[PDB]
Amino acid sequence: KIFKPEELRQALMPTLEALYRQDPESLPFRQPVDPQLLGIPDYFDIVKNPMDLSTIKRKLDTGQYQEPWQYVDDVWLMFNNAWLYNRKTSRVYKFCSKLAEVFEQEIDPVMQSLG
Ligand SMILES: C[C@@H]1CC(=O)Nc2cc3cc(c2N1)/C=C/CCCN1CCCc2ccc(cc21)OCCNC3=O
Repeated sequence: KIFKPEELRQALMPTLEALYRQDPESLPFRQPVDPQLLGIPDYFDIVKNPMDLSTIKRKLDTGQYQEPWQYVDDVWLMFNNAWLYNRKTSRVYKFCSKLAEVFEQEIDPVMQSLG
């Protein structure tokens, strides 16, 4: 099966918007990690490939996903980085877990519709 970029954008954008609309839980994830500004300069000793909502938005808007699972992989990358770098007791970790629950509710029916 072939997916045109505008079909992916149409189908997937509501699931990305649902993540943005979690307030305050999306706030750690709305911008690319800047380790010096955030006071976490060792970040890229732990995480290699950063991901955030603004980068996913741009990739969706510019046709950078061939297949819907490439979009899922980037959201999962964003979550994995946060669950790796931050302690289980931390705000960022807990906010990530909230977003992950919302993401399932959004993406699971879409992925099944898209086949
Ligand atoms: C996903 C990304 C990277 C990560 O995996 N862990 C984080 C750690 C800190 C901060 C963030 C993280 N998210 C991003 C946070 C939200 C920014 C909210 N704002 C709003 C403006 C004022 C302010 C001041 C200090 C601050 C956050 C802060 O936090 C200092 C130490 N930062 C983290 O510990």
